[PDB]
Amino acid sequence: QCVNLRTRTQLPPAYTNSFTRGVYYPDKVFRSSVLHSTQDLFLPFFSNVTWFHAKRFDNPVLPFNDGVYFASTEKSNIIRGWIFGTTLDSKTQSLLIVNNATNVVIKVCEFQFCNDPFLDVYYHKNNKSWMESGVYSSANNCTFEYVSQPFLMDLEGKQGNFKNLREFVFKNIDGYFKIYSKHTPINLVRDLPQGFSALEPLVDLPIGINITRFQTLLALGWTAGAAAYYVGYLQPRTFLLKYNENGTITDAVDCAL
Amino acid sequence: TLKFNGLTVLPPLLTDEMIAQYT
Amino acid sequence: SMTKTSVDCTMYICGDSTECSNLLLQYGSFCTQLNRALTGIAVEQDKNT
Amino acid sequence: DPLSETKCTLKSFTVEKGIYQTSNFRVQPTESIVRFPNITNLCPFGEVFNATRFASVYAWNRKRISNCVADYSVLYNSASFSTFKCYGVSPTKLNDLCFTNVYADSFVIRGDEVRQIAPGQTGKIADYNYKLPDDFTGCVIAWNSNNLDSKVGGNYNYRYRLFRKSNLKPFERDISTEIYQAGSKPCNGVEGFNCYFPLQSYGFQPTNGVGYQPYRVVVLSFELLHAPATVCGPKKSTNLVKNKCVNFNFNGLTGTGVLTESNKKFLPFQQFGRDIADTTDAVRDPQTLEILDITPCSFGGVSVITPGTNTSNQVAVLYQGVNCTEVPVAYSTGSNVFQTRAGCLIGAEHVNNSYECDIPIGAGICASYQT
Amino acid sequence: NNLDSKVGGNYNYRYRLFRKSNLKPFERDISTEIYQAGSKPCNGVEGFN
Ligand SMILES: *[C@@H]1O[C@H](CO)[C@@H](O[C@@H]2O[C@H](CO)[C@@H](O[C@H]3O[C@H](CO)[C@@H](O)[C@H](O)[C@@H]3O)[C@H](O)[C@H]2NC(C)=O)[C@H](O)[C@H]1NC(C)=O
Ligand SMILES: *[C@@H]1O[C@H](CO)[C@@H](O[C@@H]2O[C@H](CO)[C@@H](O)[C@H](O)[C@H]2NC(C)=O)[C@H](O)[C@H]1NC(C)=O
Ligand SMILES: *[C@@H]1O[C@H](CO)[C@@H](O[C@@H]2O[C@H](CO)[C@@H](O)[C@H](O)[C@H]2NC(C)=O)[C@H](O)[C@H]1NC(C)=O
Ligand SMILES: *[C@@H]1O[C@H](CO)[C@@H](O[C@@H]2O[C@H](CO)[C@@H](O)[C@H](O)[C@H]2NC(C)=O)[C@H](O)[C@H]1NC(C)=O
Ligand SMILES: *[C@@H]1O[C@H](CO)[C@@H](O[C@@H]2O[C@H](CO)[C@@H](O)[C@H](O)[C@H]2NC(C)=O)[C@H](O)[C@H]1NC(C)=O
Ligand SMILES: *[C@@H]1O[C@H](CO)[C@@H](O[C@@H]2O[C@H](CO)[C@@H](O)[C@H](O)[C@H]2NC(C)=O)[C@H](O)[C@H]1NC(C)=O
Ligand SMILES: *[C@@H]1O[C@H](CO)[C@@H](O)[C@H](O)[C@H]1NC(C)=O
Ligand SMILES: *[C@@H]1O[C@H](CO)[C@@H](O)[C@H](O)[C@H]1NC(C)=O
Ligand SMILES: *[C@@H]1O[C@H](CO)[C@@H](O)[C@H](O)[C@H]1NC(C)=O
Ligand SMILES: *[C@@H]1O[C@H](CO)[C@@H](O)[C@H](O)[C@H]1NC(C)=O
Ligand SMILES: *[C@@H]1O[C@H](CO)[C@@H](O)[C@H](O)[C@H]1NC(C)=O
Repeated sequence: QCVNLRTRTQLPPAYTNSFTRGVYYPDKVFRSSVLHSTQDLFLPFFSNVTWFHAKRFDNPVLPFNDGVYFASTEKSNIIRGWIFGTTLDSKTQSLLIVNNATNVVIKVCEFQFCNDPFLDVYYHKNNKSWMESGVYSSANNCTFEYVSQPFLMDLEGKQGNFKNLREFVFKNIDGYFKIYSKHTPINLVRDLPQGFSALEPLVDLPIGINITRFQTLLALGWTAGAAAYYVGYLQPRTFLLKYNENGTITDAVDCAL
Repeated sequence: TLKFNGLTVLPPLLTDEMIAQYT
Repeated sequence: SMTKTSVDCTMYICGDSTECSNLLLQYGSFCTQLNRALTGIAVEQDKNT
Repeated sequence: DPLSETKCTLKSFTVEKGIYQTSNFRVQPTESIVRFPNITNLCPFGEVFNATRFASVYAWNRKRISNCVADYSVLYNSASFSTFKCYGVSPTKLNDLCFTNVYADSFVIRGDEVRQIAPGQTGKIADYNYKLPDDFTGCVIAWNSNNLDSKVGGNYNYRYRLFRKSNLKPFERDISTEIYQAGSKPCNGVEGFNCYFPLQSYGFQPTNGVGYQPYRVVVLSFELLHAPATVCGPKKSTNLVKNKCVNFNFNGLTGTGVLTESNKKFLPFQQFGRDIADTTDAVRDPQTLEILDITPCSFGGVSVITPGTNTSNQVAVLYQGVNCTEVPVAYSTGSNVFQTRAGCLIGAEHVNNSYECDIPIGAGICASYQT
Repeated sequence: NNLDSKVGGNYNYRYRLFRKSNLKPFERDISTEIYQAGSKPCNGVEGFN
């Protein structure tokens, strides 16, 4: 059911510096005390990445090209899910990821969407806090379901008074789509942080579909919280990675920097 | 500051204590 | 003197496989030639010392 | 004997004094071991083959399947199917096989029509509602169900599609109830001469002749090997063995080594340990989570020490860097055995008296022939 | 065809459709014994599967 709002005209997108951010464990292999090099799609260090921030509301569509670093410094969980597909009309399958207060659903039915689809915090409609339907009409060719518990839950440190950064890498390769992530506390007004921490693989899914575009789903004549989200596109390069005595990636260098 | 695949390292006839002794 | 080294030429080339080891027999004496080359060095490390 | 193993390798009958290299020693794997993930989320076979009610064949069901394990042991091994035929696998091999998309079609027919569910057939069920393609590479499971679906008045709930303008395509389904025209005349309203309603309902009665009696069909259709695998047969696993050399497999990490318990702690997502060389040095157990050091099965040169054949035919053997405790797997009778920085030395005596070096054994040791 | 073939079927020529495995080089099997495609053992001249 479309609740259209063409309210904000397309604007000139902000850029911000991604420092030494968005490195992830290449494979499920422990290597320790060691300076291993590797080839995979990584975020180029120091690159400018597109900066968006939620009368502070941001909701654009944008393309996808092999892989993405998504990240958000946010308070009170306004951000919640993702659409990925190649046409977004039901000619093609398009996978959905939605999270609520706890649960995730992942679904690959050929959803027919909207120009401007989203879910807000459900009220009225069918009834308070409704099923994650509102983005689309048709399920009937539901090729896939999967579901999980806490995909993006809170961390305390006295009630999350800071903005706590949540980082996600989205990748499709060889018919596996894959996620890797981290959450951490920091005290910074408007940038993605200078500093270093690794994204571990969170989930994997044999979806096997062409994927080309994506859109963030964030909740709300209407009022809501407001914070930043960043998109950077991964690139085919070579890294040297330092794994500590405990076999965690503790520092990285980007050979082409 | 200092076996695999059929590759092997063989020990010296003059062990470091014998080298320490000749020296 | 440097570290003495010695190699099982079958275990390097054809490690845990008869199937490869047959295809290696076609080349004949080369593995023993390599072994001698390494056994020569290895005697000379004791000799130098 | 080891002396002949020199004479052979040196290609000589008399041999001069010295230490001589022969074939390498290498411990053989005590057994094969197979470690795989527990058989877990099984496929919906109880809802497919054990669903209380079936469809009619005209309106044949298509239960799509994904994200599960396809153990058939509670399937083929049970006598409850009078007609399970596979058409492109041994039905034994299914547990050791994998499938891409899966679609369980479920419906009821006459027993004398079950034959028409096999590929490349004719008769009203093949011709007008269900028709398998001539290269069908699924499997077909059917059974007499007289005692489940027959009715004393005839079970007219189940029904076939008797009339059709033309004979249909593989995996076409028709929900039309429009009136068939058996003549050249056009048909209008609901009924008339050579107007026919195109369905008919089965007289499945428990008294029916065998063949006539109702039969339940499940077609395990699957279209294969064009997308990433999301359903598979169960990868059977086996007890863990330790402190012995073995051919191992962990989750398709096939290899060989002595397995030992590791002190390394892996963060929850990891399963393998790799060295500076990027060679595999440790692995997690996929059932009973703990980390294991892979140590490649003990191996090293066999070197035969000898006085010249022009002097004596008594000899000794060095296993280079092997601990004596590993040699017995092979002169493993022992009797004269000594363990050294160089390896395990077999066939010789130790003497505290430091003679001058004679034959070098390495790592501070030499050997000689004396009273 | 002109020497060996007859209009209703010269079935005097036979091959083998099933076997315990793949025969070794220059091996000849004269066997006629009933093959077991099914799990069931099958004494006698015939049986289901
Ligand atoms: C449909 O559902 C039936 C009920 O679950 C199921 O019957 C079950 O069959 C199994 C295997 O034949 C039995 O398991 C036991 O088999 C013997 C005893 O007969 C024991 O030696 C074994 O250890 C094992 O416990 C179940 O007892 C039996 N269940 C009952 C109570 O009937 C059918 O097999 C199912 N069919 C399909 C197609 O799913
Ligand atoms: C969060 O989302 C989950 C997943 O969709 C919701 O769980 C479903 O809730 C309905 C109604 O109770 C059930 O019919 C489904 O079967 C549930 N799914 C599963 C997998 O159990 C949950 O209700 C949502 N919670 C909130 C607070 O929105
Ligand atoms: C969504 O439904 C359509 C139509 O049923 C599917 O398209 C079929 O795909 C199969 C497999 O490649 C082909 O054999 C058919 O010829 C296709 N039919 C049509 C009308 O295009 C499509 O695959 C479905 N997608 C998902 C994800 O289930
Ligand atoms: C690797 O991780 C271990 C475990 O977190 C660290 O060992 C801990 O060290 C702290 C501080 O001395 C102690 O409070 C803990 O008792 C230790 N844990 C254990 C299990 O003994 C270790 O310091 C880490 N190493 C590095 C280089 O970061
Ligand atoms: C594989 O299955 C076994 C059970 O069959 C699981 O191991 C059990 O773990 C619990 C909790 O420690 C014990 O009470 C049981 O005795 C264990 N069972 C056995 C047979 O040892 C194990 O968790 C399963 N594999 C995985 C990866 O979860
Ligand atoms: C050969 O291996 C044995 C073990 O099989 C070693 O014996 C161990 O030696 C240490 C140190 O004295 C003791 O703590 C252990 O209790 C011993 N184990 C056993 C099973 O006796 C032996 O030291 C090894 N020798 C060489 C030369 O490597
Ligand atoms: C970064 O953005 C600036 C605009 O502020 C642009 O001039 C520059 O070319 C960009 N560099 C890269 C590597 O994207
Ligand atoms: C809202 O109504 C639906 C039926 O439309 C019902 O299943 C659900 O439990 C209701 N939710 C609440 C919170 O009352
Ligand atoms: C989508 O997939 C098809 C088939 O694999 C391919 O031909 C086409 O180029 C793809 N399109 C894009 C935009 O990647
Ligand atoms: C070799 O053996 C012969 C007996 O066949 C013996 O007479 C001779 O002394 C030996 N020569 C050497 C070089 O030891
Ligand atoms: C030789 O001396 C060592 C001590 O250096 C002693 O341990 C060993 O038992 C002695 N061997 C004999 C045979 O007396």
